[PDB]
Amino acid sequence: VIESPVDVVKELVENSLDAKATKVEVEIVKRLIRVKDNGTGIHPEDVEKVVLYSISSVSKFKLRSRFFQEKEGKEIEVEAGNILGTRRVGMPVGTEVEVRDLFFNLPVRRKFLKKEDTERRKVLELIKEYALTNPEVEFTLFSEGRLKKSSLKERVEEVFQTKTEELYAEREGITLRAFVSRNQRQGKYYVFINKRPIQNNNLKEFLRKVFGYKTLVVLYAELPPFMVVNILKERKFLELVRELAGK
Ligand code: NA
Ligand code: NA
Repeated sequence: VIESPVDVVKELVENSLDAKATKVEVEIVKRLIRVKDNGTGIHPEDVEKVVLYSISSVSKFKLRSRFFQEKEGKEIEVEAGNILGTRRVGMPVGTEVEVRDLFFNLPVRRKFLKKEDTERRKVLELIKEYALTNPEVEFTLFSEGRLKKSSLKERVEEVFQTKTEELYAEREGITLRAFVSRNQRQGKYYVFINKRPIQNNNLKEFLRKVFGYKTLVVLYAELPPFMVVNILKERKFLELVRELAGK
């Protein structure tokens, strides 16, 4: 399930969000993964139990959590799934997790790990997907320096460092919004159907044709009862995408 550091930060950030956090701070060094949390935190009683929620606790793992109605907070150090110890720790309400030397104990899986720059790009892409999906949540990413963005509405412009034209179209159940910037050096086409990102190549080429190439297109779709690769009732969706590319 883990296989690489982007899957670690994915599990930890997903947990942070389920914990109702409005601020997520991710740090990587290429090896440390650290996810700091704004959320409800974990009862001291439950910290051991949740360390055996989080497995990926088998690589050199440390977690501290303070529950929002508790005043202390609790830290547990485990190594390759073996608890090394615990201590009570002063800290703000929330959760911090440090992963540190992923697959130190499993050399063959450690040798599956890519170049450090590749893993850095996978993490960066994941964090910007979470940001583009959650405008109301602050996100921060530390690689060596700082990546940083706050509560917003159009954070598309912050993420992609460009101004954008906003387009809106709605028909039957389908609601979709686009953010487009036409001068780009390279075209980049991002699609989110509901909150889930869609990597489909055919759809991206349809956006290349309908909004033109060498353009940034960020598409947000909302539909109620559909599948998710994913299927829907396609013709009306696609001619809606054409319709709002007609501004
Ligand atoms: Na958590
Ligand atoms: Na400890």
